[PDB]
Amino acid sequence: DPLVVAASIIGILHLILWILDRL
Amino acid sequence: SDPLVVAASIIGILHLILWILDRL
Amino acid sequence: DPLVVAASIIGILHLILWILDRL
Amino acid sequence: SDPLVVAASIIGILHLILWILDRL
Ligand SMILES: C[C@H](N)[C@]12C[C@H]3C[C@H](C[C@H](C3)C1)C2
Ligand SMILES: [Cl-]
Repeated sequence: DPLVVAASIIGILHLILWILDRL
Repeated sequence: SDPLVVAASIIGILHLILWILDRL
Repeated sequence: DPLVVAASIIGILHLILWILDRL
Repeated sequence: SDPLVVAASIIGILHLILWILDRL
């Protein structure tokens, strides 16, 4: 489903952004 | 087709939106 | 899949805890 | 069981672990 695929991409992006914000 | 996965998908998108706004 | 169920629950819990942290 | 969903599930669990630890 596009919703689950989009949320999966966004979840991976969120971790990337959060790690970068903390560092 | 799982309502929990659908709900958690919406919530995950909302979480990123809220977190970006909080940081900016 | 128990993994996707668990990540769904953890994702919901994560948003709740983070909102309460921000408040 | 899509590899993308499996990876994002693992990453979402890791994200909660890391975030709790950081806030502590
Ligand atoms: C990262 C999200 N908690 C989420 C949880 C579930 C696994 C994937 C896709 C969506 C459902 C959203 C990641
Ligand atoms: Cl934060």
